[PDB]
Amino acid sequence: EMVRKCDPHIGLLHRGTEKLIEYKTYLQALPYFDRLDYVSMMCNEQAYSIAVEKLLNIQPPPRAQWIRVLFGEITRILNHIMAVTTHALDIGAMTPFFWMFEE
Amino acid sequence: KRPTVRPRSDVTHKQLSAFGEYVAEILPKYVQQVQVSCLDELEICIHPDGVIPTLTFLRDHTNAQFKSLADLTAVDVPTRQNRFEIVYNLLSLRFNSRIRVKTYADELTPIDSIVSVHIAANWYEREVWDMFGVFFFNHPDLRRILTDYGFEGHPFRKDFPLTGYVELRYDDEVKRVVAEPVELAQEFRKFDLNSPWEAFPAYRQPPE
Amino acid sequence: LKKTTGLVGLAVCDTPHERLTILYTKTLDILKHFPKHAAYRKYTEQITNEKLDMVKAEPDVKKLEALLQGGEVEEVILQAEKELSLARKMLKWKPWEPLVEEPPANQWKWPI
Amino acid sequence: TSVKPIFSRDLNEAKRRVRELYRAWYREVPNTVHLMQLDITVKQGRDKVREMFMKNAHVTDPRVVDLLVIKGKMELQETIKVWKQRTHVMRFFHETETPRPKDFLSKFYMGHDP
Amino acid sequence: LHHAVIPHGKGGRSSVSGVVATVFGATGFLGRYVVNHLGRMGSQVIIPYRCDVYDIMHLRLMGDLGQLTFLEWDARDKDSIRKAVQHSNVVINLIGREWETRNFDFEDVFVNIPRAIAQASKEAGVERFIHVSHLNASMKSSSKSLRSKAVGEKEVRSVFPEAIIIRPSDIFGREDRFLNHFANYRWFLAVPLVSLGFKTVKQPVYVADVSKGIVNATKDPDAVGKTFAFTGPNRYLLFHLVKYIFGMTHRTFIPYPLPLFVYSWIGKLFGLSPFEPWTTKDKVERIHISDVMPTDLPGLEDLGVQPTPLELKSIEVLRRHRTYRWLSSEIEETKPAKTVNY
Amino acid sequence: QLITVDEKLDITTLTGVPEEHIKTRKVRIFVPARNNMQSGVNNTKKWKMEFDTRERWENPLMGWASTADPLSNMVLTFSAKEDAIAFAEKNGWSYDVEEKKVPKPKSKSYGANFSWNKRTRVSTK
Amino acid sequence: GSDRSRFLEGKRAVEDKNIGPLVKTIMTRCIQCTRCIRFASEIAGVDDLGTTGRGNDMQVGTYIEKMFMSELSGNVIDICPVGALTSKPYAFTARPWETRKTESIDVMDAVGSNIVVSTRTGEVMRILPRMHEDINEEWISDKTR
Amino acid sequence: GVQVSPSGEKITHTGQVYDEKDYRRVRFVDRQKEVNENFAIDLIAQQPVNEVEHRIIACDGGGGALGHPKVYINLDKETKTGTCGYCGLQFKQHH
Amino acid sequence: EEMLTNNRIWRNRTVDIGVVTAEDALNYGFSGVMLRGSGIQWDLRKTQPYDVYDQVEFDVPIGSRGDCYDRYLCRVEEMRQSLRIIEQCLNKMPPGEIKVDDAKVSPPKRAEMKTSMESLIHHFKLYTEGYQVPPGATYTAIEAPKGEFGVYLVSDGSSRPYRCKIKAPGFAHLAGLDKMSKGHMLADVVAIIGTQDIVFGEIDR
Amino acid sequence: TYKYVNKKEQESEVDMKSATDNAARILMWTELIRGLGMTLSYLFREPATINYPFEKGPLSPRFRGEHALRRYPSGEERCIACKLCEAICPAQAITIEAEPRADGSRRTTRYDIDMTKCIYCGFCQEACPVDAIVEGPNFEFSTETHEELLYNKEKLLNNGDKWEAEIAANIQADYLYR
Amino acid sequence: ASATRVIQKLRNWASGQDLQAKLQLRYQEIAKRTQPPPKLPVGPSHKLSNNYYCTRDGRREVVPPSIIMSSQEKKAVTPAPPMKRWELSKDQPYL
Ligand SMILES: NC(=O)C1=CN([C@@H]2O[C@H](COP(=O)(O)OP(=O)(O)OC[C@H]3O[C@@H](n4cnc5c(N)ncnc54)[C@H](OP(=O)(O)O)[C@@H]3O)[C@@H](O)[C@H]2O)C=CC1
Ligand SMILES: CCCCCCCCCCCCO[C@@H]1O[C@H](CO)[C@@H](O[C@H]2O[C@H](CO)[C@@H](O)[C@H](O)[C@H]2O)[C@H](O)[C@H]1O
Ligand code: SF4
Ligand code: SF4
Ligand code: SF4
Ligand code: NA
Ligand SMILES: [Zn+2]
Repeated sequence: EMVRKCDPHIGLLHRGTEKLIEYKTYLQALPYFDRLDYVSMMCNEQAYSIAVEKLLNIQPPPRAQWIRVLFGEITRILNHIMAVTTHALDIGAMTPFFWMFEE
Repeated sequence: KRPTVRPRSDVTHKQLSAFGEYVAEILPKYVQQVQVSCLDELEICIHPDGVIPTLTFLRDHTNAQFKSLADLTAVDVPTRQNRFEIVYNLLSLRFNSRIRVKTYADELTPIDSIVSVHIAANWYEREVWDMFGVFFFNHPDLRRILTDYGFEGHPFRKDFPLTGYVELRYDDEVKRVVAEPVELAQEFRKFDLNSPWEAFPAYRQPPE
Repeated sequence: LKKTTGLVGLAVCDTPHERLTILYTKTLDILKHFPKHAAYRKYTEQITNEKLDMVKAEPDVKKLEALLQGGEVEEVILQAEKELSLARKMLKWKPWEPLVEEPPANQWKWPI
Repeated sequence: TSVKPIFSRDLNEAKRRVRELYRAWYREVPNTVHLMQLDITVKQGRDKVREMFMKNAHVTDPRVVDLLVIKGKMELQETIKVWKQRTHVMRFFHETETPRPKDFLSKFYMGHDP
Repeated sequence: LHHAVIPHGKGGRSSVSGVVATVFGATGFLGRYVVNHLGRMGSQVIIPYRCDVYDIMHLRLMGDLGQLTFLEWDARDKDSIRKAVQHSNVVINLIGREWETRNFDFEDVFVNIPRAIAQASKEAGVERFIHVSHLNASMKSSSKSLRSKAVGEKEVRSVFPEAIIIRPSDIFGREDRFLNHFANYRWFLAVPLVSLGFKTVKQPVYVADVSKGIVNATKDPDAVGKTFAFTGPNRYLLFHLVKYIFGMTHRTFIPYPLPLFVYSWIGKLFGLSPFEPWTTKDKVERIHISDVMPTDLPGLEDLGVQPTPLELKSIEVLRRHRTYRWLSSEIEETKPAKTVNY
Repeated sequence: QLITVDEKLDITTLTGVPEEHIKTRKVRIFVPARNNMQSGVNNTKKWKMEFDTRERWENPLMGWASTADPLSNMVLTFSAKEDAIAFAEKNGWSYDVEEKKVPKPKSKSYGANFSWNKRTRVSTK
Repeated sequence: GSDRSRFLEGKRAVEDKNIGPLVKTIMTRCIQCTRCIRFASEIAGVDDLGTTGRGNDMQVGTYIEKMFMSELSGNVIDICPVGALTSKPYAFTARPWETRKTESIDVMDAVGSNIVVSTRTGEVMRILPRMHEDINEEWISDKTR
Repeated sequence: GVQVSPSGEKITHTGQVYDEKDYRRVRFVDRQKEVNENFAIDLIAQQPVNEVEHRIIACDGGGGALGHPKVYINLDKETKTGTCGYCGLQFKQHH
Repeated sequence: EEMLTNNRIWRNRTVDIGVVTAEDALNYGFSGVMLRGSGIQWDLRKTQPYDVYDQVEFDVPIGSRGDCYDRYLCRVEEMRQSLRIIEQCLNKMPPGEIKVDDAKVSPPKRAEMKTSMESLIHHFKLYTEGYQVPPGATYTAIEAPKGEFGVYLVSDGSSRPYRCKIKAPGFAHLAGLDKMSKGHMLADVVAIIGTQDIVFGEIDR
Repeated sequence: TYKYVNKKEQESEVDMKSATDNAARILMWTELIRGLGMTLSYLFREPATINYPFEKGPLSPRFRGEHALRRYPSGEERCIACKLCEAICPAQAITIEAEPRADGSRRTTRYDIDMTKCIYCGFCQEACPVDAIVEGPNFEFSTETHEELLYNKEKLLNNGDKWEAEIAANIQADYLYR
Repeated sequence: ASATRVIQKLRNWASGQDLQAKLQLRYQEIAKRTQPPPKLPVGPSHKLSNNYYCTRDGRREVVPPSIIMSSQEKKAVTPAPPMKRWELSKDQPYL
């Protein structure tokens, strides 16, 4: 049961998102970023939003930056619950998963 | 002060110009162009022979220390003879800066592999080979990474069709998943969106 | 003295001052084989001499680490070893030469 | 007309790598057929190997033959390590695909395509 | 042609083939191959079914969206037969049983139901009627099922004079009751063969060829009114066939003779089974009725199909009858059977 | 070190494209014509490469437009007529080039609308 | 232009004219550019379109009820820069971004006018002129269109 | 309204209906043709013409921001009504 | 935490497991907790701040052994530090508009779309052609919950992107799975996969 | 600012008082008993479960669910075949055809949403200038065949009439945020 | 909330926490599910004057990148000033 080599074969969920993005506008392409790290949705949208804003040379207004940091940190708590409890679920501790998925 | 236009800064653009001249003086054998965008991002465009030396100096030099390979990727521009632009995005934690190093390739001109410089690149170079068919010399394990086994073609090349050439279904006669030429009940509808009026006078090209 | 460096796998160096004096001097010697016109030599000698002076100037490890501005003095020793490694490779690469080959006319023109 | 070589310096030095790849593919058919429990014969498998090597019989640029050899080694490896499956190996045999007639009249009766 | 049936595309699933077939019996062994061939080329297929929906699930993935239409029917009710053949330009009859039940005997399945379908197809205005029968169908036949098939052919051609009649020999495939029937004799230690199997000749045909020629008859102009003989390319004595099968499964072959009347009496016991009989008297008879020689009847090759040898495709049927020790044995390890030109 | 390859570049065997769509396809190298409903000329600068139209038919279920052509929506963009030809050449597509149609220079003159004795005297503003 | 409106008043509305079965007029969209008037006068030689009224009430048209029938009349649809003059046969059927443009030739006559054929989902939508200086310039006959 | 064809199939408000011999009628066997029975053309014709005094009248469809973009209709052509291009309401001038 | 942090069966399954040294963390392309688990002091919210992250106060948890247990403690302590940030956002939330007051990029309000001719036009172009982005390229990265999440975006001047490369933090983490699993049992590979925080939507794309 | 999660080596001395505490921790499994306590406390908490389908999870008026075509209060269709929902649809899920009606109106003869291409992004709801296409609040419309999820115009108008009472009130509760 | 005071003591002690103060379930402290209408504010460019677009247009301020070097004693520099070492948290340096 000792591991000598690990050979991850990925690509079983390659869907050509980067090629599909090329046939979309900068708004039509936004929902693809929700489905990348599909546990960290609004954080992905922000990464895409900041890129286009840099290229557009525009600035989001003061309140929307606080909304984006507010939901940016809700998503982190979302992402860390999934990471921590599903990690504990693999190790064999299944109860914490049910406590935090209510949250 | 304009509440809609992005704050411009000043010092960072001056700093990255100084370092861009720095890099060009030291590696004159490889550097072909140095530019800094209005976003304030430094770009070094090198001859492909210079890849390994250029990323080695930028990694190990004391006034650089770009030790993280943020990512490596290619862009396909068919109008160019060397249609593949290879892009390295590097990160310096010591100086809290970023730098982009670009070289080029064609279909039959492989690049050297930087796996000896950044282990991070191992899978990134597999992805360039898979998606664009850019071979890398001295890669420890160059093989497809993202496409299906026995997939023919390089689907991120601009001339590769969006839906590809083959599709899969289960065939109960032979009792397995088979590949067949692609036919779509509904074709992907191409939209002509470009406006016929020029939006950016600053990027207008001479009509020569 | 330090209990730990705070980086996993970076071992505390008991005698950083001597260790750094070695590495910089080893680096200044290998630099003497470059052409006098090579920018890598001119610049890397400023950096090494700047950092060699500070070692001779500050006997205290904690006060030295603030002068060098490179993190724990174990990181600085590591970075000095990386620098000396590069000076060997640069000598064979000979990057000071003229440009190997210019790109086609519109290699870097964007947008097309 | 001068260009960097990949591996071979001209077509003859590249055919050496081709025959060496054909040898390896030839030695591996009896295993692929045995391990993957394919429903073909070795002779039928080996013929298919030969058919794929002759699909690229017109290539002459040495750099191109380098990249066909490079790909063929990748294909050989995907099969020896059983990263491919029955479905993947059996795709070479196009068993479910009716083949389009190559005569004008049959094409003319069948649709607008040339 | 009506504008909605002109064939477009390139004969893929999303194409239009111009065929709108109601296949009666698509839920059986040959049915899934007929629907798949029709479905893969882009044909509308109407599938009347009497079974549970669970039993027609494997057919759902045989056509693009919309190309398969499942209908409930009861063979006793005429009005349901009209409901299905109403919109077709071809009707294919594959109804059949290898045994008799309480509610349907060989006359019902092989005579009345085919005539009911053909009678409704003629009234509905269907261009083609493809009816499957048997190679050894004949009124002077020992087998009770094989006489009814002979009657059924004639009923069908009385009410649909231009019906196309397909006569396959024994069909062998993954779900057949032919090679899987003999491979299953191993459960009884020995293989009872009437006259030791040396008087019976068989010319079995692969199911995909039968189905591929049935579909080719849905579009061949020179098929209306003909009778076809679909047969394999090789004739074998039953003994050599049954011996070859056990060679393909690597089981121990211990053949012994058994007089037809003792063999016929055993088949009656297994026919008492309330479920699907393992064998029957009629199935034992048919196994030993020898294939007729092919004399003046167009065959598979006249419908553009090249018969597949029993050697290419046996291992896909028989590998599951092996033990672990022989699962991986390749086709070549088995000596091929011996053919006979009579 | 360089080698001599005395043959034109062909990469067809590396692109993984079925034989069907290399030998029977004709590409059209051209500059798009200005859309005549608008006056802008910004879509008339670059060269395009498009493939010959293939059959579309109506889906039986919904009436959508079905296709068996994988290259129907392929549109490459190039800066020069020569770059587009080279790309088609190294790919084996038979090409067909059309020369750029520029608007010929015209003589305008507001003062011509009031000519003392020429037919260019307009009768209304 | 700008991205805002600071116009807080009521808008004008002009009654439409019926000038034949080919060209639909919705003149509230007219920007009084007089391209139609100049085209008709100097390309078709049909001095029947003009401007009546004056000031903000000025309206293009024919005053009386005349049909703008001419073998070249359909070209006002192209040169009208807005939706004031649009094609009745084509009306409401497609949007520009949808359509695929195939650059073809016209065979209704022997002049061989260069045209563009818009198609959408395998169907012909409208014929448009393609510019060719030495043949049809930027016009086509109504039969072609 | 929901006319019925000679074949017995209901005709949708867009006038579509499979022919007699169209095989595609088989999809409705043991099922039904989804048809919307409130023909908007028939419903809009039932509304009365609103009479107004001025010669130019603005329609936004009602509900303000819950309607359609606000447009104006001329009412001079005193022989036909003015029709809203969005909602289809009709207007006519009082005198 | 009462169930995991001090539990001896949790510590045994996670302590000394998947140890990654700092210098190998950097050379493998790791980021986020895979960096800060090994002692490296890096957090893009701190070092290259975006939005209003340079106005909210919070601490970055650092590890000392770079194994599965330290990463677990860093993630648990980050959830507490996100709570620290959320409290500040709720009190410092300001009034104002929500999309940039520039209707050639961000569509106008529906009320204006149905009243102003400039607003309707801009609505029509934004929801059909979209806005044009000036030609150029950018590499934007954020401290996503898994680590540096980067977009390399190429604009050709039109309303559609030319190139869009996504830098998935989990892509390089998965490539370090082989390295982190030297001398471990199959039941540890299960733990090492979990500690890297793997979602394959980003890795594969 | 940074903090240490797993640093504590400010080593103290093992008193006999403290060593006996470490041993009782190890021998008596005290921290493992604390974990048993936490799951015991949860046993006597009220479960978070709701009694579906008799109880439903909360939703907001913005909820993006099944599509529908709306009308004006007079019964006229709102959709004017502008095709903006079609130009924005990220999934190319909407197909539209139009022509002049019998009364001359601009109206669609076709309007399809392939609900298996749709990503339920709600972008069509934003693009529509007359609130014709909306995503209603229905989410319980799973079918037994793929073909039933290809909605044509009749089906979508029927959903509009079915759900209008509830759609209209959700727009009334939310249009001021738009 | 409905739990008897005996079970509250039992589960407070078993957990070692005061659960009653911080319940996982939600009761009345949630917001009302029907709120009054909003009245959202406009932006800084909703002025009627002194608001020409060309003076607040960001997309048009972008320029092509500066070309520092191309094919068309000096002190050494770093890409930026060295990063400052982070300070240890005063709130809780050692969790
Ligand atoms: N070896 C062979 O397979 C050969 C077959 N044939 C003929 O080919 C045809 C099909 O062969 P095969 O596929 O093996 O037959 P199956 O045993 O597969 O049964 C075929 C179909 O008959 C249907 N069926 C039987 N009785 C009735 C009934 N009373 N009412 C309605 N449907 C009924 C079954 O439906 P359900 O499953 O719901 O009963 C089944 O779908 C038959 O005519 C058979 O005689 C000819 C020569 C050889
Ligand atoms: C004196 C004793 C003499 C020995 C007995 C004589 C031999 C009689 C038995 C022969 C073998 C019976 O073996 C039986 O074969 C039949 C024929 O396919 C199979 O019959 C059935 O199998 C599976 C079951 O779902 C179906 O897919 C198949 O279509 C159906 O026919 C049985 O699964 C098998 O059990
Ligand atoms: S061309 Fe059109 S916009 Fe110009 S004046 Fe004529 S009708 Fe009005
Ligand atoms: S919700 Fe999004 S994907 Fe679905 S129809 Fe509307 S725009 Fe298209
Ligand atoms: S639903 Fe709305 S956006 Fe779509 S075509 Fe109709 S009016 Fe236009
Ligand atoms: Na016009
Ligand atoms: Zn209106």
